[PDB]
Amino acid sequence: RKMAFPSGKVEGCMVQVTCGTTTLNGLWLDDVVYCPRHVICTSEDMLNPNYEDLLIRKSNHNFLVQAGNVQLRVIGHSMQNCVLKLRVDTANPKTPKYKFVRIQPGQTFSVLACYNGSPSGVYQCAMRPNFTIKGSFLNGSCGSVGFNIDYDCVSFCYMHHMELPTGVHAGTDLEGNFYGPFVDRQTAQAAGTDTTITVNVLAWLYAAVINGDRWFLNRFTTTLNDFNLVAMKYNYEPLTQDHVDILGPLSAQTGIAVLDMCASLKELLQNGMNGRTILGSALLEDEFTPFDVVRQCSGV
Amino acid sequence: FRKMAFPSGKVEGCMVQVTCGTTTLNGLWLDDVVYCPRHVICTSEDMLNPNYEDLLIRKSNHNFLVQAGNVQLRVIGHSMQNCVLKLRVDTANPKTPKYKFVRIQPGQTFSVLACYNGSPSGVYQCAMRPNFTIKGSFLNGSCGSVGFNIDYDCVSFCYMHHMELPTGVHAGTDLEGNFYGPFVDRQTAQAAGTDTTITVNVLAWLYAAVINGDRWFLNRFTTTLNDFNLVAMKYNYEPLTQDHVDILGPLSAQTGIAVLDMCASLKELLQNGMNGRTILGSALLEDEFTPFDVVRQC
Ligand SMILES: *C(=O)[C@H](C[C@@H]1CCNC1=O)NC(=O)[C@H](CC1CCCCC1)NC(=O)c1cc2ccccc2[nH]1
Ligand SMILES: *C(=O)[C@H](C[C@@H]1CCNC1=O)NC(=O)[C@H](CC1CCCCC1)NC(=O)c1cc2ccccc2[nH]1
Repeated sequence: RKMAFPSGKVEGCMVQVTCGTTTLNGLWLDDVVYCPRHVICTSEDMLNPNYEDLLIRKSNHNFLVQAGNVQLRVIGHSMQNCVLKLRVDTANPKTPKYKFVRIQPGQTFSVLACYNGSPSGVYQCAMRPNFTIKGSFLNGSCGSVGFNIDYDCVSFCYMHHMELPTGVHAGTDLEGNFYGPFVDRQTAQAAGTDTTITVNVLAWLYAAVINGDRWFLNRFTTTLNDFNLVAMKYNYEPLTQDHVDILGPLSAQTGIAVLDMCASLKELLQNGMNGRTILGSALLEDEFTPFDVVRQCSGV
Repeated sequence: FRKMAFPSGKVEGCMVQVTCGTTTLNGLWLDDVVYCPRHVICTSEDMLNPNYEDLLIRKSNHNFLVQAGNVQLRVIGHSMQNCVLKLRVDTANPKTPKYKFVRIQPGQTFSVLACYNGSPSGVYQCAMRPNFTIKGSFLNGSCGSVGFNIDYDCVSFCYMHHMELPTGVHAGTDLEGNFYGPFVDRQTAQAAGTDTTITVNVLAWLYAAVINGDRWFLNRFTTTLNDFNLVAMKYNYEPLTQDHVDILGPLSAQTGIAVLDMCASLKELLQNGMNGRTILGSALLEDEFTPFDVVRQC
């Protein structure tokens, strides 16, 4: 099952940011509030905004930052790629130990969906190979963030900016760089064709083996190159060296070499499951990372 | 459309660790009382069959080690309410939220904050199965983890975790210490009643699938409530009541699909299967979204 990180450390950082008639969410860490720069757009600014031009016209006193209904005075503003950084006069006492990280396709994170700076829910998301996420975002959710937690340290990896016509979502890291080829303009953008996250399917197969469900283990092995060429014919992502590395602990725990599991997956792709199931499912699951499998089987 | 849990922050501030002898689990710290499963007072030999009121009278306040973070809380009182131990401590929890203890109905959902050694580990949504189990994700040391709902900053606690059945499903109590279902806190292999599928929830989730733009399972047919219930019972689905039909009112208005029209679609899905197709990414009929859950998210 999909399990989110406890969200309390991020809840204490959510604020709302209003510029004109547009209110969205911001992330208050120390004395800086981070939010999508498109908060400074008017409804006619959105087709092709000149953000440098739009920001020159704005002053500190045009930005309404509120924790609940308590206003935080803005004392400075700047733009870093597609995120606005608003310096405020109060350091957030609830600021956790944190870092800003850019995740790879296939990595998962928890999203704290927020509206008017107020947390509404938390759920686990995977960054697809086409750099969209299947979020659950409504109007006003922009500036909601995705994160992982590692031993008290919150790693922020996603800030929400927009929905594509297909209903999936696109956003930036916390340095304002979009994931994938998207831009913050209200134009016809489409997610490129998605693929299956191979490293996560392998993680899921390791999880099946750990639980005693191992009929798919075969007597074959493969090279990484050979497997990658076949996997791409089935709309599976090629494996990287980092992928092989993050499967290391699961490979060690089960004694099944990563390339042996690749050969097992290759057989499943070429032959199907034959009505058999894996972990009580006819579909290969691709939204659990090796860390998710480990985290779910340990009390971290 | 995803499975969404409530933000856990208000609950995380209440989780503590409770130790008795060689047994460690989680407790819920509300004002000056810590609530935890009473089986913390069992020794390994006691767990076999425990006379709890007898085992508890033999315990002293100092037998209970309670830790909040690095701080240790002094137990100044202890009492039992059914299967829940209540440890009075000398410090009120300053992070205590507005809260209520509620006993939920089969079919209703709640968020679980899974904790280990008093520290929160993950949050996820669960439903009370019709047979009063929950399909959780709990490991050793998760006992005392709680399930809850949040309504306008009031936390309604509804579940406290006690055990894992041999089938891997889970069993626990409300916060008054009464088990959901026929289960008992003795270390014995316990089977649940035969589970059934939560019908009103499957329908809410079908409506959710419509709101998000997939309609391949809809049909032109309709059905009566009684004829649908005959087919549902044949497939081990719970009965659909008129109250359920009314509760689905808003979703039917939103999509313009009468409830009995959607029942006919589910009848078709049950009798013909999903032909290898999928709904909202799932190959099976999902029954852990309530009408409220779907409304709140859509
Ligand atoms: C921010 O709160 C919202 C989040 C959206 C709203 C509904 N569900 C979401 O995830 N963001 C937007 O509404 C953006 C605003 C634009 C302002 C200028 C720069 C680009 C973002 N717009 C969209 O998300 C959007 C535009 C668009 C055009 C044509 C079809 C679909 C579509 N979606
Ligand atoms: C508390 O932390 C654990 C949570 C379990 C452990 C593994 N996964 C879980 O959810 N609770 C237990 O281990 C209880 C211990 C007490 C139960 C009540 C009376 C005293 C012991 N036991 C079980 O969960 C358990 C015992 C048992 C015996 C035979 C078959 C299955 C079985 N499950």
